[PDB]
Amino acid sequence: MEMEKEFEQIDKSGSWAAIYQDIRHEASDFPSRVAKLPKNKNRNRYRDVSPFDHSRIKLHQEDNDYINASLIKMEEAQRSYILTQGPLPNTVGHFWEMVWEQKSRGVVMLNRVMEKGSLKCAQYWPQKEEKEMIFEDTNLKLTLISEDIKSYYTVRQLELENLTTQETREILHFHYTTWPDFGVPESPASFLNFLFKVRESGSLSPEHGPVVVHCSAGIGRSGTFCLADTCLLLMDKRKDPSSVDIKKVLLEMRKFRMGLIQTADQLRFSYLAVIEGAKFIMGD
Ligand SMILES: Cn1ccc(C(=O)NC[C@@H]2CCCO2)n1
Repeated sequence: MEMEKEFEQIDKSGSWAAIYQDIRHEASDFPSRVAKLPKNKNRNRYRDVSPFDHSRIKLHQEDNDYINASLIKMEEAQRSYILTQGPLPNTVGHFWEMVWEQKSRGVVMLNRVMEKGSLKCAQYWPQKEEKEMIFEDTNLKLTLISEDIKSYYTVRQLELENLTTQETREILHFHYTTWPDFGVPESPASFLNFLFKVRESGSLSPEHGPVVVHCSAGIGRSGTFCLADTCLLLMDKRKDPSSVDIKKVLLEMRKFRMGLIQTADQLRFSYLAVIEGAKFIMGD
């Protein structure tokens, strides 16, 4: 079926939970043996969210190459993304090592450091220009260059220096700051505006390594971001945009990381975002 009318048909019939459970039943199951080794217990935030062995990002280190991160490679859309958990106190150096080694331009952050009164990820970037951060375990230095605070999101320019080689690179930090503590946003308008700002920066384009995207577990909000982006790109590329099937795209992405889209409310919000976004791309 088309999307917008499949949408109203699920709303009127109140069957979002049944649609979402079907997705969960059909989703791929692949091994994640490296994630479950005892030496990696303090590298995982949640015991039930792990990267598959076949698609995990490897650190360029011979001691321990493990990070909770996955490469999502979308062949028809010609986009790639790295989806990862929010960094932990003992993985902030690994996080920036990955950004460096994979040649990423942008980092997309969809959570606040504290939500619901608990810590959802480490404070992994510097908050003042004159107070830089050094990660001694991976030999990297990180400096805040500029910060632009808007009503729904903040963009930061950061400098990452590889202290072994003295090479430097500019990294863009796109921080969506207004996702509610419970539920999903009422309108997708600010989330779509944010996606378009990431796109306009070059961070999603083939001349750079894959964008790094995270929330707390790296599957819920993060899944919504890449699902909406890929669906809108396919609607631009194909002769028949109504052929894009958001449930099929989601199952394809779940071949590369488990659990993408965590609730039936997140699934409905993804439909809403793609539907509204497709009207803005053209004219109306
Ligand atoms: C981004 N884009 C390019 C073409 C289309 C498109 O025509 N989509 C058809 C409908 C409108 C809402 C749901 O899909 N969208």
